[PDB]
Parts: sequence; structure tokens; C-alpha cells
Amino acid sequence: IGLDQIWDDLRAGIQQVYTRQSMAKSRYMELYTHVYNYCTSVQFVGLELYKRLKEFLKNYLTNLLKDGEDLMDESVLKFYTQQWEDYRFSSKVLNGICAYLNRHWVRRECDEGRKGIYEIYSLALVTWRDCLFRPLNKQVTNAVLKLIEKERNGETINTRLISGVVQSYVELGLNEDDAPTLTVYKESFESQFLADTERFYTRESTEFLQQNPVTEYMKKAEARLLEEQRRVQVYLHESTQDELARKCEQVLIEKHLEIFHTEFQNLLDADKNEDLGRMYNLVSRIQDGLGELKKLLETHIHNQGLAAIEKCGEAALNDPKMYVQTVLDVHKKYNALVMSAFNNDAGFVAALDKACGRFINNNAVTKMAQSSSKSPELLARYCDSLLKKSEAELEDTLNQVMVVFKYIEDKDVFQKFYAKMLAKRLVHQNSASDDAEASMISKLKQAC
Amino acid sequence: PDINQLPPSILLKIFSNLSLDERCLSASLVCKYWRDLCLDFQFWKQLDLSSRQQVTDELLEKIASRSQNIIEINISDCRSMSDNGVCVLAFKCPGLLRYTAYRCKQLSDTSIIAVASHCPLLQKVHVGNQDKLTDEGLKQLGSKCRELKDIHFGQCYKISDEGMIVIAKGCLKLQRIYMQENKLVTDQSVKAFAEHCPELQYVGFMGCSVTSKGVIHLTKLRNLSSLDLRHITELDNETVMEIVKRCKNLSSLNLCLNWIINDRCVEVIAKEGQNLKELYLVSCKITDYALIAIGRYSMTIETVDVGWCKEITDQGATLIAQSSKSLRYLGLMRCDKVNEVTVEQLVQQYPHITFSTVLQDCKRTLERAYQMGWT
Amino acid sequence: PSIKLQSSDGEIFEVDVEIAKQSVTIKTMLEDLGGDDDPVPLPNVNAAILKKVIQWCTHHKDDPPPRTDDIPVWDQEFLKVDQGTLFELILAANYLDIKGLLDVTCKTVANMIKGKTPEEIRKTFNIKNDFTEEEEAQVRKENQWC
Amino acid sequence: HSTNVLLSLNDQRKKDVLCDVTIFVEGQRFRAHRSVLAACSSYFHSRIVGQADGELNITLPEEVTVKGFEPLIQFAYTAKLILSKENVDEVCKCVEFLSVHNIEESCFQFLKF
Repeated sequence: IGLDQIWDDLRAGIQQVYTRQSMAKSRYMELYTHVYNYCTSVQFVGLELYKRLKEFLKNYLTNLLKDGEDLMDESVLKFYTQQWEDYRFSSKVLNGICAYLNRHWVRRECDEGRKGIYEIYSLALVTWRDCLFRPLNKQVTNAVLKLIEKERNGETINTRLISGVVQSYVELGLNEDDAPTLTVYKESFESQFLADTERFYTRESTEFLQQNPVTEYMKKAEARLLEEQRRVQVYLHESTQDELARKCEQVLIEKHLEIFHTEFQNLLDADKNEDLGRMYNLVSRIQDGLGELKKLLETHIHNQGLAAIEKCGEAALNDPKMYVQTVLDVHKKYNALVMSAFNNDAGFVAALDKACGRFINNNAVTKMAQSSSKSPELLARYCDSLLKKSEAELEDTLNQVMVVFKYIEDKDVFQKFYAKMLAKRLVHQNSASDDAEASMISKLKQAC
Repeated sequence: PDINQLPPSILLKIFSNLSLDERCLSASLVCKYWRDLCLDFQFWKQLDLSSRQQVTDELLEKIASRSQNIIEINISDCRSMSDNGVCVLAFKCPGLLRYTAYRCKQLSDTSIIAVASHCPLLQKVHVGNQDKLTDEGLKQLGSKCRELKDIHFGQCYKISDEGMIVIAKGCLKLQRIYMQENKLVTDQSVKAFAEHCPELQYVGFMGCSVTSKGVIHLTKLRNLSSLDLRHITELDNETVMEIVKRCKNLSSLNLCLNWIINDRCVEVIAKEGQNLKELYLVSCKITDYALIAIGRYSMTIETVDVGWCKEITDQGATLIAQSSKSLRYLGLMRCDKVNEVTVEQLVQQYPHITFSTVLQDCKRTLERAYQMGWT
Repeated sequence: PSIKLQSSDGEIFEVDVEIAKQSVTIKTMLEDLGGDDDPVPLPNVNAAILKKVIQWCTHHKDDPPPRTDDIPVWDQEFLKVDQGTLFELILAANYLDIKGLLDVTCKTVANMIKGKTPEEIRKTFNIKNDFTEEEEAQVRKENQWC
Repeated sequence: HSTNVLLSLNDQRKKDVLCDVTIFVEGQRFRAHRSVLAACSSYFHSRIVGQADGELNITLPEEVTVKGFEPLIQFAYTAKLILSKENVDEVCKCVEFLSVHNIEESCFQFLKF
């Protein structure tokens, strides 16, 4: 067989798999036969072949770094990506040419008690951290960041280069010793990509929200948040969507949540509704602070409740219908607002019923008459004036009576007055569609 | 023609097809090359010296000195060694993974103590009828080896919840737990083995002192595969519903010797059971309708072993066979009101189903087709 | 799909791709290497053993891959040859990385070893007794526990 | 019928051949088949049907004695049990512990003293 005559034709096809030159199938078998013959002979000459292959791989990359260690951005990125697919695929013919040096000697060399003996492909990947870990580690990461920093205007970011860079960084995870592999991706690219993202978005938020109103920033923030999700899924590795998104909200809207409540009140004074929906959508992504712009609405609805009843005038004391209609419209407008804008959220509806019960009971008229029981009396007079001799409307109208009935908080006056007028109605037979009264009793039974 | 011209790997593969007796008494007496080939390290580290009563004297030190890095041992049914034949082996073998010492009553706590203190990486401890083992040796097992993936503490009437809690505190990577009829183990251990072990697949508490109050604390394990709740103190009935319904990964259900279990449980199990593959019903009060539910309202099933049930009559076994889309075992096993005439034609009509019946002794009295020589 | 191989002496055979893919070496070559089909030479296999392995993998084209005495009848009849042919088959299976052939051949050799005294093994495999009497006594005393 | 068949298993057991299950009674090992003990008592069936392998081991508790478990296995094969004025209390204890339906306690305690 021999041991040294082979290492003059071997290291002529080992140098031919590299510098890809379209090998035939009669030369692959010759190299495999050389490796097999060396491996089976009588004691496989120790570990000579492994050491020679290690030295060849270490010398091949040392001379390869001489041309490319002085390349700047967009040129070192085109030198890494091209001379990484030429090395990953080339060190796979070498992983099945030296297949006999992987089945018997490597599985038996290791697994007895030994470290530092890897398979040929894993050895080549380990040795590739003799070119990445000198420049490259930070000569192309800076180039990738500079290319990414074309979110401003620059299109055609050349997705292929960055994709190849991240694929190489992910594949280079620690295969040494032991037996995902995101141990280099995080410490070499992701740690200095987020810190660049905050730097970029702490300089655009403080520069856009100084010449444009808060509304335009609200629309730009949604677009930027959506854009920093399609930038992922193209240079992805996954494992970064649930981390970049979190550190893209704390800089856009978690620290600008000072002039948002002021703008919230300004839009609440007006009739802007899609703007409030965008505000709620942006704030809802951030916990611990959705509830601050929930008391402002609760106060605004209460003020609007006390505003229409003061604009009601002096007739509200003797006009139950108008008094009920005022609070009904006030409830309807903001109930529609809550259902449409704030996604029918339980907290916002709850804020709606904690202010409706505070301008129905102790608002004006109930102060003019020096009694908070003037509201149940007016509702009792209204339901009588509607359900009295004078059909679909006489159902939704009683439902609109029911919705304001829930906020009275004192029913003794209502029951007393309603019975007082119902007795007079029934005795004199001043009732129309007695089934309406039956439905009224059923509705009250369903309620308290 | 020379067998010695072959590569050493080829000869090692050939020798791996011979057992230990023919490898230490025949191959080692041919030539020095074969002796040196049979003394390799791959032929060791899988000792498996069980049932060697008058063999393993104070000799394991000789086997451990000349052959290190043993990754699996089997000293079951042993009767010769003292404690200081294991306590020294762990001192010389830092790579045990599959220690197994079933039914070796001559050992004590100190063996487990030494194994835990000298084997930082261990994945399997199976000790059986070894009454002498206390919680004092288990505390050091659950506090020094956080790598056990499978345990077996069957028939040791000295293990209480005190050491079980210590074991459950660590050993987060536990997959299988088996526990035979040993007292002093209550719901306090089951309530802690579901909160500190979310990778459990096999659970067995046969003959234990557990109650449905702790058994109901099992729906929190989403990776449950098999259950062995046989002959427990109390199970109630809704716990079965809320265990089978939530853990949609159960393949075996060995609820056995539980008197209060009724037919509705079997019916709802058939309705809900998607991944169920092994139902074990013995002596339960189910009356000729559980089989119908199993065969009609269940899609995945292969074995049913209704046996020693005081109410199991014909037209139930004959109906599940025609109703079930899949059935490979319908063991009867002392169901007294099943006519042997019924399953003689029922067996031949449905060859794909095999039945276990007291009259099915001819299946055993067919292994004579290999030896015969009796009559 | 068709692949042409060549024996060491100079005989050329044409086989289907799936038949040759049962050899891990040829499969790895065809996968991780990439026109004008030309004879692929096998310098370590001659004509007769190449024919034997071609037939063996021709039969075992439908076996589903998931100490044994199964050793089906076809394999036993196929292996009714002399010691030299058997060893050459073993070496060819090792060279071309065929697991099934290697397993069957090793089992056959082990069965030829099983159930014999050391002297009978020596006659069967032509091994010279290089054990001295004292060394043999020591060896048989060291394994008295078996 | 059922006879002339279990006798083959009895002959197999008596010569210590083709035995699948080993039972440990206070250390001593008794060889037995699978179907015979399964049909004998439900206690054996519960522990036998669970596993499926060539070799099985069942260890009875301490209270079962050799002088009590020496019968109830001949009774499992030949369907006959030996009754002397001695060896009665341990046999009854084993019968009630293993819960063998074939022989009850009301049919055992009658006049054996």
C-alpha cells in the first residue's frame, strides 16, 4: 500500500476539488481508493492523514486571507459571500472522499476518550474560523450594517450578500467538542444590529417629531414597524422577530408616551376617529400605559354629559323626553366610538359606564330640584308618556329606556313612581298594546 | 484463504456476533491475535453480568481496572458481591448511564450513595425488590445527579415522600417514573412530580397510597403517554374524564383493579380517545356495553383485555368485533359466562383478532412444535 | 437512469441507478459531485465479485430499512461458496459500503465459528497454534468465570 | 376436554423446561407458565397482562409463605389441592391474600382445624 507515495497524487485532487474545475467520476474514485488503501493496511499509520489534511486546510485559508483583508465595505461583502459557497460545497466532496477516515477512524478515535478529532466537514468548518476571526468578524458586519442603513432612500440592498453572510454566521455555530447553533449569530451580528437600530430610530423620532405633527409620526411609526418585519424573513435565521420588534417599540412609542395623552385629548375634543384607532393600536402593543389614556376618555364623556344638560336649559325639569334623549345620544355617540375605535375593549366600555352613572344621577336638574331622585322620576314619566293611550318603535324605544335604566343606582323611586302611574293607567284602561306592558314587566324582572 | 488478512474492523464485527461465553472460552484460546481482538474496549462497557450467581466474586475491580469507560452495567439477580464491589466500581467508572441492580437484596443505601457521588452523569437507575433502601440514600441521589431520565423504585417498602420530594426538586429532565406497591408514598409526591417535571411520558403508581385529589394533578403534563394507575386507594370517576380529555397524547391506559370505575368512563374514553392504543380493563364493573362503546365510538384501538369481570356475557365480544374498525386483542381471561362454542367459530370468522381465554392453552401447547419429545 | 461501472481486470457492466445507490459510496459520489456517461472504474473489485454483488443488490431492491439467525434462504444459497470468495465479498462490501451484505457475510463467518472447539476452528481457518502451554493455561484460568 | 392438555404444561414445569414466569416466595424460585397463573387468580392476571416479554418476574409479598404457596400451584395444574390437619392457616392466608376464586374461605375453614 504505502503511506508517502499517496500524498503526491492525493494532494493534486484535493487541490482540484478546491478551485472548482469539473472533476470526473474516474478521479473521485482514485482519491477514495487512495484514502481507503491508506486506512486499511497492516495500523493505518496512526493519525498522519488527519494531521496532513488539517495542515492543508490551515495553509489554504492563510494564503486566502492575504487578498481580502484590506477590502472595505461592499467589496469585502462580495469577497466573503463568493468565497464561502466555493468552500462549503468544495468541502463536501472531501466529506465522502475521506469517508473511510470518518466511519472507523474518528468514530473509534473519538468516543473512546478524545477531544479535537472531528469529521472532515466539521474540521473544515472549525478551520474556517481562521479567516472569519481575524478581519471579517468585524469587516463585513460593519458592511452589512452600512448596507442595511439604506432604509432612508437606498433601494436594491443586494439581499443575496446579507443572506449569505447570515447563513455563514449561523452555520458556524459551535460544533467543537460536545456532540440550534445560534451562538455566533447573536454575539457577532445581532448584538450590534439592535444597538444600531436604536441609534437610527432615536435620531429619526426626535427629528421627525420636531417639524411635523404627532399624527404624521403616528402614521410613520406603523409603516416603520411593518418595514422592520419584512426586513426579517429575508435575512432571518428566525429567532429575531420576537426580539427586534420588542426593541423597535420601546424606542418608537414607549418613550414618546408623554405627548400622546395631550394629543389624545386634542383629538377627543374634535371628531377624529381613525386617528384614535391608530393611537390605540400603537399603544396597545406596549403594556403598562394603555390605562393612562382611559381616564381621559372617562373624564371627557362626563364633561360632555354635563355640557348638553346645561345646554338643555330650564325645560328639562318638565320635559322627560328631552332629558332622556340627551343622555341617550351622549351614550350612543361614545358607545359607537368605543365599539369602532378601541376594539370593544372591556376597560374602555367599563370607563363608559363609570361616567354615564355620574351625569345621570348627580348632574344638573337633579341639582336644580335639590334631589338626585329627579332622574328616576323623569324616566318614570317618560316611560308612562310613551306607553300611554294617545309597535316596532315601542320596542326599541323601551330598550333605549332599559339602557339608561341600568345607571340610575336607586330603583325605589322608579318602582314607586311607575306603580303610581301604572295603577292610574290600568284603572282607567289608558293602555295601548297591553303586551307592551307585559314586556316591560318581563324586562324589569330580567333586570333588578 | 487467511482470515487474519482482513482489516481489524471486519474481525471486530465478526466477533461482535458471538456471545460472551463463546468469546472468552473459544475465541480467546485460538491465537494471541484473536485474544487481543476479544479484549477490545467495545466488547466491554456493556457488561450485562446478570444471572451469574457463582461468578461475580470480588472481581469487578479486575474488570474495571483493565477496562475503563463502562457506560452501562447490569448486575440484576446477583447474590455474591458485597456492597464494596459496587462502591469501588463507581470509584473507577465515571461514565455510568444505565445502572441496573434488580432484585439484589444484599446491597444497601451506600451503593446508591457511592454511585451518585462518583457518577456526576447518569441517566437510568432501576432498582427493584431491594428492601433495605431508605430515603437517606435517595436524598444524595436527587441532590448530586441532575441528569436522570428514567427511574424505577419498585417494591421498596422504605421510600417515603421525604426523599421523593428531594428527587423531584432536581432531576428536571425526567421522562419515565415507575412505582410499585410501596406505602408512605401519597398525593404529596404526585402533586410535586407534575410541577417540577414537565417532560414526563410514563407514570406508574400501582398499589400506592395515592388518591384522586393528587391523581387529578396530572393534566398539567402535556406529554403524558402511558398510565399505570392500578389498584389505588381511591380514584373517583370524573378524574378519568378530566385526565383523558386534556392529555391528548395518551397511548396506554392501565387503570386496573379499580372497583368503582363504571361503563360511562369507558364510553367517554372511546368517544374522546384519539391517540389511545392500549386499554387495560380487569375486574371492573362494566356490563356488556363498554365493549360496544369501544367498538362503535372509537377509531384507534388494538387491544382490550376485559377479564375477571363478574358481568361480561356474550353478544358483547361478538358485537365489538363486527363494530370495531381495528382490533388485534380481545382477551377474555376467566369471563365465566362466555361459551367456548361461541369463540370457536367467532375466532375462525375473524382471524385478524386473537382472543385470550382459559381454553386458549393450545397456543402455549404449540411451542412443543420446536422441541416435542414429551408424548 | 443508468450507470456504467468497470471491474479491475477490465470488464464493463451497466446497472440501474437505484441498484448502485444501495452502495453508500456511489450514492455520495452521485449526490455531492454533480455528461457523456463513461466507465467509472473500481480498482479494488474484480469481475466475479462485481457480478456477485450486482446480483445481490439486484435481488435486495425492495427491502425497507428500519446477533441474528434469520439469514433468509436466498442469502444462504447465495453464500454457498468457498472461503476465498466469501472473504472477497466481505472486502468488496466494505469497500463499496454495503451494510446488508457485510452483515450477512459477518453472520455467516460467525456461524462458521460458532459451536466448535479451538482446534476445529484452527483447522477450519488454517490458523497456526502460536499459544504456549503456560500462556494457554493462564488464558483459560483468566476466563474461568464464564 | 380441558384435561390431557394442562398435563403437558405440568410435565413441562416438573422437568424445569419451557417456563416463562418465575415467582419468588421468601427467596425460593418457583417456575410457572403464563396462562395457568393468569387463569388461577386475578392478582396474577393484573401483573401479567401489563408486560409482554419472554422473561417475566413477579415477587409476592412477605406474608405469602413457601408452605402455603407450595399448593395452589399444583391446584393450578391438576385442579386438586392437598388438605392435611397441618398446613391450613398459611394456605387460607395465601388464598385470601391472592384472592383465588376457585377455592373460597367458607369452603376451606370448615373442619380442617
